[PDB]
Amino acid sequence: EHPSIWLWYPWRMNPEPPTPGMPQRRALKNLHGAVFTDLTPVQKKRQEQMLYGINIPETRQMKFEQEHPLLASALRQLDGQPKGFPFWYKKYPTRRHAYGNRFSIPDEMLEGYGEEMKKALSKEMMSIQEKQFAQEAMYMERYAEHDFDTTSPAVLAVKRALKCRVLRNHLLTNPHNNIIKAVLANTEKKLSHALRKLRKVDFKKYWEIIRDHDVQDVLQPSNLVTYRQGAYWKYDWNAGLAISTNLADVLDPRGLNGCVETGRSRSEVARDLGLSYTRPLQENEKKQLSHQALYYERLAKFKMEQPEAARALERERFVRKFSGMFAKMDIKSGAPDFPSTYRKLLGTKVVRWASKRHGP
Amino acid sequence: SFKYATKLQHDEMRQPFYIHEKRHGIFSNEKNIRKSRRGLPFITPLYTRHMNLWETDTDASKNRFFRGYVFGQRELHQLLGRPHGFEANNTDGSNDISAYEMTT
Amino acid sequence: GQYEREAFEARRRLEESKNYPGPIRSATPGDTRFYAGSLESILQDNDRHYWRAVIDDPQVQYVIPLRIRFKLFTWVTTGWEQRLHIVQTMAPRDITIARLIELVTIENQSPYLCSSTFTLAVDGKELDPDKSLSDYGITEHSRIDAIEKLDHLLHKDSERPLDWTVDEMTTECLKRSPYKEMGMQPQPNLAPRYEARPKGYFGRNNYSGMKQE
Amino acid sequence: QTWPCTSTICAYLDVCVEAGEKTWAMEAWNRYCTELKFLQPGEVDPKPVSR
Amino acid sequence: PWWNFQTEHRQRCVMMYGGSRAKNTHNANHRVFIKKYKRNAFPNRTRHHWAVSMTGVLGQRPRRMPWPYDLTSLIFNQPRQGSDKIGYVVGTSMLKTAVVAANHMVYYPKFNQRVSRTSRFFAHDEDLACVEGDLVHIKQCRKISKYKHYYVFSILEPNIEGRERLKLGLKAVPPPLFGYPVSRRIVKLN
Amino acid sequence: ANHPNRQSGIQFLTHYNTHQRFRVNKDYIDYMHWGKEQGQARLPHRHQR
Amino acid sequence: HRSGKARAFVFRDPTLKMMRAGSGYQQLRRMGMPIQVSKGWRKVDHFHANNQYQHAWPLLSHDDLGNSDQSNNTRNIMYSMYLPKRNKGTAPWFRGADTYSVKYCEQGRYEYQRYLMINRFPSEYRKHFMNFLSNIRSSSGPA
Amino acid sequence: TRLERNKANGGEALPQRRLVDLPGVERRRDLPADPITRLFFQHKGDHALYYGTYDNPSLQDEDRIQIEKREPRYWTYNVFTPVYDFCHRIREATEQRKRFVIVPSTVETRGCARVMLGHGLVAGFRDFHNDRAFAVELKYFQGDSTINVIEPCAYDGKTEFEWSPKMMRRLMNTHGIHNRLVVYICRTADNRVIDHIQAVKENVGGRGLIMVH
Amino acid sequence: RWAAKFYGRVTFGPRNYPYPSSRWLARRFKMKKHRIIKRFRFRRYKLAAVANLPFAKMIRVGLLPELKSSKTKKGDDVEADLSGRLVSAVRSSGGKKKGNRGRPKSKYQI
Amino acid sequence: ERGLYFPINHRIVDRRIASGVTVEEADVQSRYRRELRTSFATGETRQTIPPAWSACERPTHFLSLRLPVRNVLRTRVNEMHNQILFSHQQHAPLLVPLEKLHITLGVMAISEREETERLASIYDCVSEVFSVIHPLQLRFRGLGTFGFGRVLFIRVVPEADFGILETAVSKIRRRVGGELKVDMKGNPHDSYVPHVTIAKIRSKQQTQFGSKIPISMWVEYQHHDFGDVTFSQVDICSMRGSKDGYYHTEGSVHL
RNA sequence: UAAAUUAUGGUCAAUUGUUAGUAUUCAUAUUAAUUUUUUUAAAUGUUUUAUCAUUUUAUAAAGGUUUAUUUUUGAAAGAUUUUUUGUAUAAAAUUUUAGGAAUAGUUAAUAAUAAUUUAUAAUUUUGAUUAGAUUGUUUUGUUAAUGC
Repeated sequence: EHPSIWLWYPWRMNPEPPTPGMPQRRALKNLHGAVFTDLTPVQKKRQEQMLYGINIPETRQMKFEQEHPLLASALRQLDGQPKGFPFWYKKYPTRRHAYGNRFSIPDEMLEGYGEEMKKALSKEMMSIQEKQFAQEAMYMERYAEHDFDTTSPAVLAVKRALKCRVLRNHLLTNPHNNIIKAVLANTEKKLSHALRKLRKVDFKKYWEIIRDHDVQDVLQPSNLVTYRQGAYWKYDWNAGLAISTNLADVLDPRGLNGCVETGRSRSEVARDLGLSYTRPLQENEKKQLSHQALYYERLAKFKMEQPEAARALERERFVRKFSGMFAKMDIKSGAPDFPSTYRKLLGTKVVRWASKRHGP
Repeated sequence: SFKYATKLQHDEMRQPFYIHEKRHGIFSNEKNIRKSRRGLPFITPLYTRHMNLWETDTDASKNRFFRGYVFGQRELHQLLGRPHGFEANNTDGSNDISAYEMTT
Repeated sequence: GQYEREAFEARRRLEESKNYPGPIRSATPGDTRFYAGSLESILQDNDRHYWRAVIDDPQVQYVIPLRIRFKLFTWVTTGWEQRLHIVQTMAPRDITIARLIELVTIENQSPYLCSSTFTLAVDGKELDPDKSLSDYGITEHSRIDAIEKLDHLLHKDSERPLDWTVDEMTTECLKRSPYKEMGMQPQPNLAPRYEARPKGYFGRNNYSGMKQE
Repeated sequence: QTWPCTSTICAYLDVCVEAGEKTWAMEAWNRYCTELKFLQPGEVDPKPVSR
Repeated sequence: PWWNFQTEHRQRCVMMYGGSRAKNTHNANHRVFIKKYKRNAFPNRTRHHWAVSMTGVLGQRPRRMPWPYDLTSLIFNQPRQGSDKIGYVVGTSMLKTAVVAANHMVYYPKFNQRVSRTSRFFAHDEDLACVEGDLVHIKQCRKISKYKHYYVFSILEPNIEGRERLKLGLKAVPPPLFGYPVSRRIVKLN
Repeated sequence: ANHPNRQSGIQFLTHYNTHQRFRVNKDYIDYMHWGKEQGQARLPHRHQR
Repeated sequence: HRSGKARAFVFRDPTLKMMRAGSGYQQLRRMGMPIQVSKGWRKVDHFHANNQYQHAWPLLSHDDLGNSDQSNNTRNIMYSMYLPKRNKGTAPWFRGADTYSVKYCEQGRYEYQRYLMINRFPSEYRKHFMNFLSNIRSSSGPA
Repeated sequence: TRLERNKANGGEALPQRRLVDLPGVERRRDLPADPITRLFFQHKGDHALYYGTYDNPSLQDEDRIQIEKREPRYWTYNVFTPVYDFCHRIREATEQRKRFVIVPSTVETRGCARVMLGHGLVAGFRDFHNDRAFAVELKYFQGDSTINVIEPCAYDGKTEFEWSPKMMRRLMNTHGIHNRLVVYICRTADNRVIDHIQAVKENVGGRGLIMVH
Repeated sequence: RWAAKFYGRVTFGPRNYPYPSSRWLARRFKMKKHRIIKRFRFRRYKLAAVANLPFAKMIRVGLLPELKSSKTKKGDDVEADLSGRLVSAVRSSGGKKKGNRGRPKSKYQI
Repeated sequence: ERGLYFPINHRIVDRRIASGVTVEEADVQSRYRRELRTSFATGETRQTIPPAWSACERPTHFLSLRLPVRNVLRTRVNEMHNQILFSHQQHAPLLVPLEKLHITLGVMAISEREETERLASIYDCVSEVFSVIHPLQLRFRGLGTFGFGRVLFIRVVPEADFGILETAVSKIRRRVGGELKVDMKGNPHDSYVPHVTIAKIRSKQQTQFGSKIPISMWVEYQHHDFGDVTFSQVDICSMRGSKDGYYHTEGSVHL
């Protein structure tokens, strides 16, 4: 009913609770400090896609076929039968890729053994650590360059994205485990510090990541104090990604540069070659520009059929060009920021301005 | 070092006049002499220097200030994709050349 | 002139040659909008704010900066004066003088000068509003004058401005075009303050091209 | 070490004319205004500015 | 003269042979602070004043100083300092206007060390290309408004992620989660 | 050093990422039992020197 | 003294103390780092004239400027007294023409001068170009 | 330079062909190092594509510990460097009467070591090409270390102390007695690491690295 | 915490004094702190700070005329709505409630 | 009272006025904030300028990328036309039909006395360039002005494939210009701005409709996003649309 | 990962307190001062000109400022027989106070526009606006010396 008030008593250690003591469960903020009372629907679907057990997609099967057709042909003749030689090892290039079952038990090994053994080592009895790690390997499988690289930006970003999801799902279930607060916080700082090289090496994967793990809050800058002077941007610099661009293959590098002899800008060499470097402008930047595009039609439709009003505002402005403050042009007159060029004269004499500074 | 060496009223402890001429074109302090508010506190900043010092002309191989890893060269290398290392094999602060220059 | 004549000669020869490939537009530099100095200065049409030591191609000038020398009644606070008022209009090369004068009408920012319909002239003889600029030979140099519908009357003294230095400003003058705003009786600030030329500025007689005294 | 363009060779050559020393001009000829060839009937007259 | 000893002084007019003529100003004077307020009554709000100030600029201490030898002078030769500046274009929301945030060099002689410093500039960009983040080159000119003496002289990397973020429609950069630092416990619930 | 957990002292001759052996978050030294083989429970073991 | 200033367990090396002082204001000065923003010092006809001592004038013994300079000839008075010094009491510093290194005389002309690549704004190139043009065509008006 | 003008006279008049020799005699040997009683194997030169860097090392010498880097945390800390840690490795070992130290390996760390060894402050050193470490065998005398003191020029890394050639000439001048006693290691502009004595015999000054004596 | 744990440099001995603070100085500063705590507990010191105030500029509730202990002094000027909040809450801290998280309930609270 | 005193918007000093003239002789008052307006504020798309002779002759053959069926450019252009009309009944007779839509990547003055033989060698140069190229995806975003406002067109942006496309079209420009001495408009070395003309003022309407299309009619779309589209065919076409709507297909190349 | 010298090459770095268990720039010293001594200052009426006019002669009173102060030949030097030109306001680096937060004729584009044009505007914790002290960037003092 009013701002909550704690009654601090100085003789004591620290205050009493509020009389509108609003919360009960401490609310769990992000890496940089904003709430979530639960994860997005993407991430709850990614919990049901983690606790039902991920099956190895058929992409590995088909790549094994059109890749090693001889091991597949061997398997093609050997389908179903108790195998005494591993004709799938090249299909599972590492312990971890065999996440479709338990203990890295590749599918084509359990044929002859009991159906009950096949039930024992299937996706149904995987431990919860097993299932989390299974999703982890599957994703680090489809985002990595070569199946041994686990230190690629996309590799690391996706791995820590799943990682921070399981962390948040842990927390939004159990609240007072604050070593795990400092688990999720630092882990997310690194996932951001990896995605902010991903979206600098190839953003396509970056957005597939964005829209499949629904984490934009760990890129979203926190404090304007920083991102006013561009420090949340300096990071992709500091890592060394100021030039990981390939404009020669996205943005035609011809006009993106001024000249040295002329001194003219990017858009003016783009003028003197006829190319259109300009972002998508929002509706505001569109309407301000359409309005700035019609001022001369306004002048032509103004002076021509109401040259009375043309003359009326002639009188208005023609008196004003002589009235007012100044009439000649001195540096004192037209120093292009009077209030701050002249500090000694703002509180006493020139009470037009209430502060000595309004711009950079 | 010593006092008489800090006393800038000798000239030997000063960089001479003719270097503002060698910088801003010979006899270009005169067009500032002939100025209006010249003398009250400020004058036209007279650019007498050693020439081996200009931020303009010199390079990392001339100006002992340019190869300062702490903030200059470190950002240079984080920009130029070089391996920047504290006590690096290349004197400026670079461990070796970058992918771009390596190739091109 | 040794430049207008010769640049016209060569501007003409350039199209007196069909074996000419066109200009390499990436190599035909424009002008820079940002430069050293202080002002947003405009140089010529053929000139660049930077150094471009080339002798670039002499191109045809599509829109001419036409200069029309109006007549603005000024008020030094010692009488009304006749002084030069050029309004340099950027006008194309294909336009009829009718539309040119429509253009100047839209272009001026002092409607002290477009109250009544006026006409053009060059060394006197009027231009018709049915032909165009090259129909007479209007360059940017055509030493043009402008003539109002009441120019043949300004030696006269009926419409001549009734100034408070030598004439009676009635109340009805105090609701008419210049005088409602001219500021007769000095405010604490003298509100619209105008120029001031002495009654003894030029000497005993007025301003002439030839030596009188 | 500068390359006297056609205009500049013409200029200095006038100077040799007036002073009356053939040697003075023979070297400008030997050095610069040798690769100057007349406009052969097929080729463009004022080849455009390029750089 | 300065190099002479008090009692060996004779004549404070001339310097006989050579040396440095200068007025031995009196640095040793016990400048003071006359308390004209009470520790709970100050007509300032943020920074209270309670002891003498050290005054000057290019004289304060720690003796910060101008240093041109930075990223800018490593990359570009300049005619006059500050001409060319490279930064993360941050802030362009003023139509056709960019804010380029690029650093200079602040050298501390006493310590023998540097710190380059930040500055949100104004930078004209006719035709509205740059997005927040394009590493850009910025050059100086004739002024462009009250506050923009610069213009976007190139791009060094366009934020291709951002340009596509606009093309798709979203904000080319999400906005900071929190504001500037305040002093009031703003209780946001639900 | 008379602070506890600063008795480990300045060991530059370890391998750890620090010289201040009390700031090495790595191998907290058991104090009562070690030292039978290395001098004192500070110094690194004779299989890591 | 948990709240006292720190004291070195041992004096620092004075050589290191010197070597850390090749990059402080009092050597930036005599490198040339500052841009003189004001008159600086009082050059001429203020009380403190500098430029008349800036070059070398022989010893003026015209009257008693204090030490009976005009009949007292001052061999030892010059060493102890008027030859400037490195600080109060230090030895007479002699800026003589024999206390400069003999490589200074053996130089050819203008060799100290290094190729100075100076770049100026584009428009500023144009300005100075038109100016030295105007001034090769005509420097002074009629003369 | 004078001991070669009359040692390189052996040029025949003909610019003769250069003789082909065995498959390899011009390859640099490796320095001997016993493989079984050892600190690290003197890694071969052929594996020159197996060597990583000080910051990012390879996987070699699994039998042995690995030195770690020295990179602080905040603003409030001084930023150490291999030159600092090598000086205090050596200081603590000469204070503990060790024999071999396993000392960080950067170009100017072994720079300092090769000149200290030239100046006799060290019984020897060895670069096993171990991307990270290399071993300095210390010399003793009368019970006390020959490296009496050894200091870094900077207890910080963020503060590089370029030495003027005059600074470095006022060390070898102790009150009129020429004194090459205390040896100072400075890394010039040529990416060489030299003592102040050869630095001022060629009048170039370098980054300050260490003082030692 | 808004409280000051040490009212005084209790730890002051010679550096390396292998303890936080000698028992002497600890007793000296526990006497300073007993004076401070009895001053507060006996003038019935009450402070307060509510949301959307500048939380650094504390509220002196014990300096309110509805809860004043002095008679010749004037406590403080406080807006009426905030006063009706605070002093009602001070009355509210006069008892601890069974059916909630309990609290330390002192005489000097009332 | 709400800004600077002597704004730099109006701070101007024109130097095609002699010296002293504005001082003490004469006033030159004009409107300089329209001669100092930028191509970004007008629409001047710096088209490759043909010289005298090649400007005197009409475009005879023209290289064009063909639009596929079921486009996005077509549909957004359709709504642009709906709004052109609902804005003005005046401007329907200026718009280019939807079927005349193409993508212009070069015009060329071809003589009929050596017509088909030159067309064949040109076809060689076109196929020998676009053979190894992949199908091309381009960006349409924001219109511009050809003929000083005479032509309104949806330029293809340089932001997806203008690099490859312009290596290609400057190659074939060099080939058709310096190899087989055909008349492409400009220099053999220039790069013709590929363009999608959406409306135009033709000499047969100059008299009645003007020499500058009314920037009010279209300027709401001067910076509109018209779409990113893929295309597979570069065709040399002879300039006769009335064949079947799309200009006479004098040669095609699939990608 | 080589010693080398045709032998001091390139011009002076050098710290002087009688303390009082011990930790710690901290009373008494010396240097520069100030306290302290009349060998540097000083006067009124500017001056011409054809005349109740006009030509000539432009940064010391304070005024309180820390995102701050910047600008030319057209005057004059200045030379001939006449109409004679394109070089200027912009900046850039550095800015104080124990307990530190909101400030405002506003920012940009149009503009030789809008006392009611367009807008997601601009300053700020990289310490803003208010208020406080304060004259802003080759002049000293001490010190062997970064400093102070």
